[PDB]
Amino acid sequence: GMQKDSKIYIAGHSGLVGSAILNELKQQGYKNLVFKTHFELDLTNQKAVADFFEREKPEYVILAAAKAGGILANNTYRADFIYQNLMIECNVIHNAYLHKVKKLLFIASTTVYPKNATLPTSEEQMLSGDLEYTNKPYAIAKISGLMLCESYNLQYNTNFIAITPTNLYGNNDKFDLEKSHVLPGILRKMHLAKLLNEKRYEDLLNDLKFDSIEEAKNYLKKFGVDKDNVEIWGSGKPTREFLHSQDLANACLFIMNNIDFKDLKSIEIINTHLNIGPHKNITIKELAELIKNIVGFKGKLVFNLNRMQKFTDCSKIHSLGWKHKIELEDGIKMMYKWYLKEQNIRQ
Amino acid sequence: GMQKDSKIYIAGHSGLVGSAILNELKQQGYKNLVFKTHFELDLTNQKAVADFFEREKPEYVILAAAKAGGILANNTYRADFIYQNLMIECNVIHNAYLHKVKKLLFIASTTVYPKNATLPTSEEQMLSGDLEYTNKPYAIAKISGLMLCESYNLQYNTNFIAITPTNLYGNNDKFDLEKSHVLPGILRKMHLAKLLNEKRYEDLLNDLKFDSIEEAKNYLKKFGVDKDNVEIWGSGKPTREFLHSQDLANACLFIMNNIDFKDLKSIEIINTHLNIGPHKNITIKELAELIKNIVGFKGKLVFNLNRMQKFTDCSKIHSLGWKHKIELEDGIKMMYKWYLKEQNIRQ
Repeated sequence: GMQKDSKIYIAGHSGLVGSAILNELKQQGYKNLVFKTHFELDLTNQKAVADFFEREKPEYVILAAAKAGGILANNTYRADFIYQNLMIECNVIHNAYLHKVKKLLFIASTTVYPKNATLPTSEEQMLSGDLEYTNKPYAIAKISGLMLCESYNLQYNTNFIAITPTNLYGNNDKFDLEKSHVLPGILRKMHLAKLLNEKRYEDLLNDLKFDSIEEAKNYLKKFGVDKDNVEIWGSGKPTREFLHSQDLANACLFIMNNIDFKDLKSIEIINTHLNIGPHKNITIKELAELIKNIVGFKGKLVFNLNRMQKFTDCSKIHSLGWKHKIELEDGIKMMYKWYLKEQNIRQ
Repeated sequence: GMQKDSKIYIAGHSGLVGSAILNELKQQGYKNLVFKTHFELDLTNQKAVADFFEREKPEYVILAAAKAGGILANNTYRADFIYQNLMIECNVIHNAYLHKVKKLLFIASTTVYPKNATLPTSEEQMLSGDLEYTNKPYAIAKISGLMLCESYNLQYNTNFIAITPTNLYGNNDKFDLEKSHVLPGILRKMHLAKLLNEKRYEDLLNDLKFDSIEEAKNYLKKFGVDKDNVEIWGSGKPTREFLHSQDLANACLFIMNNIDFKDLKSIEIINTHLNIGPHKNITIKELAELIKNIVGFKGKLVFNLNRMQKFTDCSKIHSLGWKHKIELEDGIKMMYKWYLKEQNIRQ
């Protein structure tokens, strides 16, 4: 296991992942922590990474740094998304072998899996079919990162662990109704409909930063919200899944302390990465119901037939002694409570 | 097109591929050629590649350099085979964009295709299923190289062409009966059986570097050869395919001069690489017959039931105006004639 005084380099420490991880390292008593901003350490620069590892000699590495973005960025910056990730991956993973790092964790995602994979999707389904177009270059870079870890382990007996977490959520989500994910977007829509339904107009104005009630009402029509109704686009049959960032961070710690390459072999050794997730999925419609209940919205949900399936199999991490602890309803209450506190609105 | 005085950097110029290409560049009148040995330019070294491109400013790049080896090396050196190729690929492809290279060609292989792909295997079958274990890390590195080329083209309007040639053969094959491919191995076995069958013992001794006839005969039993018989292992039902290195080199030239990224697009742009091959496959048994006839062995072929399918679709390169010119029987006669000249044995 890692000692409390072990020197642990966390690369990509500022993202949602890196942050959650730094926090959990602090929670568990780890003091001897190193990390650098981009401004301070270009991880695509071979010489800079080698000079960092020379000067610092980290015992443990957690590689959460990636060039990542939304659907649009992935589809625009296709060269940057494959080249930078390939370079970050190769420089950090190679130098760690060279500098005799005791254990490395590489954080990828379920982006590595085929778009039409069968559910539930075990690690054994990697490469069994083609990838989604829009993130194809990032996804290949991540598959390469997996293969780097497994390759170094098989050739050089390193202990480089790769994980593929599912879709994440936290209290650090964005509730911008223009740019936000399905969960925080429905949560805020549902809250706004409650405010209209209960005629809590001070809260409504404050939430939206409007100063005319009538303009607030007009504006919420764009999102399918009025005082009796919240509109969800589609039938609500697509599934999603959610892993809370604190559960991801806990599983990172558990892996570093309790799961080594030897636990993940079985004579052709493949798919020695680990899915991390709740081993559970949910329909948009069910999700919308849960959020309706948590928010306490009393009006109607409408699924408008004018306009994907996901289930990551986490059996293997379960058989190695880790299960997520935050169930979806609890994670959504916690998010809503942070949200209300930041909007200065009461339940 | 490339001008005769255009500066053309050929990376990996000493391998079977690089060599064939340098030769064909000479044949077509290209004088202004640059290339470096490893000893002179470590292509995994980011700074060295950037300093090379700074000092030389090549107009055209042909990237044939790879860490490659046989079945054993691929399965031993798994980390070196993914890491070095990823690094060679990223450094050369990125620097070429940075240094405004006019056109780049990246040479991969049919290693990118699924092990159970349906025949004939078009470029559209890339990633439709899992890869062979033994070369999995090299193959992922090559898929990454494809995605690098296509990504730079889509994001930055570069003209980086990737090709996936099928299995190669030439006059530079090895006829070591211990380590050789199916084609040169059967050709030499068949020749040795002819020599025994026709009692051409001076030739037989000379071919094997033996000096006892009886020891020569004992030794050829290890390979399934006597004066009446040549043994082929298996039923002879597996298929192979063959592209002559000179045809590959010609197609490289044709691509550089006549096929640009815009010819290879059709709104989700994928699989803009090009298969290169004869658009033809052959069974081991048929191959053995052809070689028997060419050699003029008069005895029997025996397929010993004590102990794979391949067909690369080259429609797309055909529809762009290039077809291989060396049919298998001609390529095998040429190899045999070089072989006999190097062994100083007559037909």
